[PDB]
Amino acid sequence: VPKTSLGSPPWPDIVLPDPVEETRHHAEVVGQVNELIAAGRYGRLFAVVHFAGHQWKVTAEDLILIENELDVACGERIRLEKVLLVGADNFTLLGKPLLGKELVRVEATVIEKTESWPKINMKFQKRKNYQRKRITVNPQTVLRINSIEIAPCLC
Amino acid sequence: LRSRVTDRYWRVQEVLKHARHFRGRKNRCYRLAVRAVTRAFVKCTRARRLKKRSLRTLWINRITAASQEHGLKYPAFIINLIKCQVELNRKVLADLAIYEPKTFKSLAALAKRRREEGFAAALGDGKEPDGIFSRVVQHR
Amino acid sequence: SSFSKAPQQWATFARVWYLLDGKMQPPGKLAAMASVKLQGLHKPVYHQLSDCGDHVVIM
Ligand SMILES: [Mg+2]
Ligand SMILES: [Mg+2]
Repeated sequence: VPKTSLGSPPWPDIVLPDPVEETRHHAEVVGQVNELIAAGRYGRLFAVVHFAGHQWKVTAEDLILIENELDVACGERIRLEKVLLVGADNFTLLGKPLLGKELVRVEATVIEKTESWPKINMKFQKRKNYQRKRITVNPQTVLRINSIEIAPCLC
Repeated sequence: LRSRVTDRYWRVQEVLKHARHFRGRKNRCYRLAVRAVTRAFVKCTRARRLKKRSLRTLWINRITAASQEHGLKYPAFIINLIKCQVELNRKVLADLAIYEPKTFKSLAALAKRRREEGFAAALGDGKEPDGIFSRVVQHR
Repeated sequence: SSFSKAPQQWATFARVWYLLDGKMQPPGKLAAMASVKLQGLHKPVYHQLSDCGDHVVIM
């Protein structure tokens, strides 16, 4: 097997660590990040949330506009549950494909209940004499996001 | 009993409301106005449909560029992110690509890792080893 | 990460000169990447209506 431009597969060789060393290394790394959470060294967190059929990027003091009516009194404090991502300058927690409740918590307040600005929808047809004009008004809900807290427990 | 239409003024006003910013004679003459306004609304509603594919195109491009920076192509990145059971929007993904470059390079490292794990698994020709990122979690 | 507003703005949209050596390259494969970098399609901040795109020097 001499070297010809073909006989050698065109890509870098794959170096894959042993599962044992990886289990140790993981236990250790998770341990360390865990020490950062316990310490309180995370400056500001941002989260990726799944709400009302969309995904969002959320941080404390921020604002989002949800496209349908929720049944909540105005000013109540909601706790969002399905959480995809959590991240901070030094570290990031990734859910498969969801983050466990005990690990992280994100609490928002509903600010505004509104009807959306009129959306003009009109179908038309060439010389069939067909027009249909309809104006749409959509109930909307604005959320202030208050807090993202992250608990020490990670194993 | 002869009747005439007294309020014709507001009838015209209602279609000229929408016609003010057009160029030329469409913003005055009621005919030209009526037609150009119907055109305008039709394209309004078609645009509603388009702008979802436009935004998604934009996102895919930004994900492609962000992925290229770390030396990984778009299909590789997306597939492997999925095979790791991480479900993220292309919207959320492109936003991570811009406003959190660190996290995003973390993701690209993850995907690349998972992929090499794949090549090694499939070329290895044995059923036993589960790459640490190849395990599949069933929810409880 | 903490910059004033005007300098953050400036840093993000900076035009960056690229050099690309040509000798013995198929002119098509050259123009492929030359075009990508020209158009701004390597920048995650890219948009069609932004002026962003970078110089390209082919030698
Ligand atoms: Mg009379
Ligand atoms: Mg639809």
